[PDB]
Amino acid sequence: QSCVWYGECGIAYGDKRYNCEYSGPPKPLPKDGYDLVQELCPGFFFGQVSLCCDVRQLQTLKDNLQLPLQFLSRCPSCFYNLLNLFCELTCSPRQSQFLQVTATEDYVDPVTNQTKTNVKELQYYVGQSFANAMYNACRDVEAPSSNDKALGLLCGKDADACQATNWIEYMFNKDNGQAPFTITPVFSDFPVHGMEPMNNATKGCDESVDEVTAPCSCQDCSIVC
Ligand SMILES: *[C@@H]1O[C@H](CO)[C@@H](O[C@@H]2O[C@H](CO)[C@@H](O)[C@H](O)[C@H]2NC(C)=O)[C@H](O)[C@H]1NC(C)=O
Ligand SMILES: *[C@@H]1O[C@H](CO)[C@@H](O)[C@H](O)[C@H]1NC(C)=O
Repeated sequence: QSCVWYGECGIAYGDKRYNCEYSGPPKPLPKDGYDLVQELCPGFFFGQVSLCCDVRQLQTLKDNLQLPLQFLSRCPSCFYNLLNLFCELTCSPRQSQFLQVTATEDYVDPVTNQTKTNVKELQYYVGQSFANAMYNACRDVEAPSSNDKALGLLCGKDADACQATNWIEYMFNKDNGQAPFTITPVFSDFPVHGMEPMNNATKGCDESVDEVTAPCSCQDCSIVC
């Protein structure tokens, strides 16, 4: 297994950071991060918890997920696939199979003056079926106390223009003021020049995420009506 990054490096803009380039194997997560990994990415919470992310990155992921939560929290299945998209990107011990760094710049440690490397941009190979299922689970979610679709607030365009691939492209575009750096998505259910797209299992809005979480309401999910 191999990583493309590990830990945070320099400022991109505002309070947002690039991650540090790293091409070695994943590393067992410190125990002080177990609460975060359980909350955000429980699928990775087993064995040595060897990941391509550190505690800082998990904390940042939690902070960065606030706005999707703002609009999608009422449909746990919809939010769950979105979390997994970000969990795989952030932490997967097999990152190198589906991420390709495309731009870097040097990072200088202000005290030690040792040089590290900011990952400025990368390409993310995302399963076509994954992306379609993620959209499918979220497409009927209403903005809370409204009759408009939640995706019209997370897609950089009205819901009638929002589609699976342009939703993911928008969320990953730093021009949105939220994403710390741009990720360029490539959608395929098939390998591409040796890259194996991320095609994790997904949950529909008519399914329970787990034993303690119900399916989404009829209001947010036309299947259950
Ligand atoms: C993406 O899918 C993989 C494959 O199903 C998940 O990795 C498994 O996670 C389960 C649950 O903890 C473990 O029992 C397995 O041992 C894992 N399998 C392998 C081959 O790694 C992974 O959890 C999913 N990612 C996320 C973010 O949930
Ligand atoms: C998702 O796809 C299913 C068919 O697999 C369909 O019944 C449903 O209309 C779609 N939308 C939602 C919100 O689940």
